[PDB]
Parts: sequence; structure tokens; C-alpha cells
Amino acid sequence: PRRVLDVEVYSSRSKVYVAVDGTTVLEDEAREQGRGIHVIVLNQATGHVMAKRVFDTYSPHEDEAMVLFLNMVAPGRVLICTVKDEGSFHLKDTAKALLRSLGSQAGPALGWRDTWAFVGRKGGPVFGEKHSKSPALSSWGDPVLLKTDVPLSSA
Ligand SMILES: CC(=O)N[C@H]1[C@@H](Oc2ccc([N+](=O)[O-])cc2)O[C@H](CO)[C@@H](O)[C@@H]1O
Repeated sequence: PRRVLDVEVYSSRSKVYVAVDGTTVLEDEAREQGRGIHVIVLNQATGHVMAKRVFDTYSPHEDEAMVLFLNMVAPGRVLICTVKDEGSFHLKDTAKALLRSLGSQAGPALGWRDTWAFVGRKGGPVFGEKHSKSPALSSWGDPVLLKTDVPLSSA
């Protein structure tokens, strides 16, 4: 609304979405597309979407692309991450260390078919995070819907 953004972030086996101030900026419910970690970067004064990516970190090399991308994001941006299906198999140590450095608690621990939603300032702090661990190899984490108020910059 004013000096705040209302952000909603959904992570699940079959669907991700992100809404900012009641507007859907990401929605992917397609079968067999969009696996991995979805990353949205917002301008920290307006909430406008600066970048939207998906890294299929179930597959090799995509976490390296994610690291290169995230390292170019400015510290003040709002960073949103959400998993569709599976984002951990090839989320390797450099990517996990990068998520840890953002203050993410669940990202560095992401496991097989876990669901994960994250909203934070690139240079810290984290504003909201949710995580559900998959209970079995044949299962997924529970869908998570994170609703977070994000402060906006001004002056
Ligand atoms: C057909 C299917 O259901 N494929 C799915 C399966 O792929 C695999 C393939 C092999 C193994 N295995 O035997 O270790 C596990 C998951 O899981 C992936 C991660 O959730 C999905 O992206 C694929 O869409």
C-alpha cells in the first residue's frame, strides 16, 4: 500500500505464484514446466518487478547460473524465491552458501521435494520464510503460502 508491499508467495509440487499488492506477478501451474527455484527481484521503493527467472536446480549447472545471477542483484533489492516440484538435487554448496549469506534459514538446508518460500532484502534482513520438508521420497513438502509485509524505501 503506502511504505509497505503486501507480498504473497506460494511453493508446491505443482504450482508457484507470487503476488505483490494484490497483483499476480508470477503464476506457473503448468505440468512438466517451470521446475526448480523461481526468483523474482523487486525495486525496493516501488515494488516493480526488475527480474524474473527460473533455475531448474533439479538439473546440473542451474545453481551456478543462479549464483551468477544473484551476485549481480543490488543489495537493496527485494528478493523472492519459491520452489516448484524439486529444487535441491543440484543445489550445491556455493549456492547454499549464497542463500545462507542472505539470511535464509531453509534455503541452505533445502532437501528433496521440499517446498520453500522466501522474501528478503538482498543485503539482509529476511522478511519472511516458510519451508516444508518432504516426508518421504515419493512425497512432496506441504504447499506453503507465505504472506509478508515488506518495507519500502523512500526519501
Ligand atoms: C516420471 C516422473 O515422475 N518424473 C519426476 C521424478 O523424476 C525422478 C526420476 C528418477 C527418480 N529416481 O528413481 O531417483 C526420482 C525422480 O521426480 C522429479 C522431481 O520431483 C520430477 O521433476 C519428475 O517429473
